[PDB]
Amino acid sequence: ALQIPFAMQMAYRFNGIGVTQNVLYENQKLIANQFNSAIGKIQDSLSSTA
Amino acid sequence: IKDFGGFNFSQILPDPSKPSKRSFIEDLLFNKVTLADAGFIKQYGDCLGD
Ligand SMILES: *[C@@H]1O[C@H](CO)[C@@H](O)[C@H](O)[C@H]1NC(C)=O
Repeated sequence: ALQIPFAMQMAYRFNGIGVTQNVLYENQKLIANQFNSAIGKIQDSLSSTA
Repeated sequence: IKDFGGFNFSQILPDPSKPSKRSFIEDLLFNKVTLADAGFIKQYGDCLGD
């Protein structure tokens, strides 16, 4: 049973890496859609001003 | 009776040698078409279960 905590901490580190990757993916999606919306609105405003 | 000859109303761009500056603002084409992941999002999640 001495090899149980090794696999336990390995699985814990794997789950941590996974949840951090998921958080980073969600943040990238948020940044992407916000950038798209902001660029669209800025282009519309610049066209109207011109 | 003074003559009205010294009144020269200036314009903005009457004839500046026909510059015709081509801006061509490609702001709409600056979109981030992010690629998908390596899978295991709907197939593995439904095949594993519990
Ligand atoms: C006004 O000035 C411009 C250049 O300064 C000249 O080309 C034009 O002939 C002038 N017009 C009059 C009515 O004096």
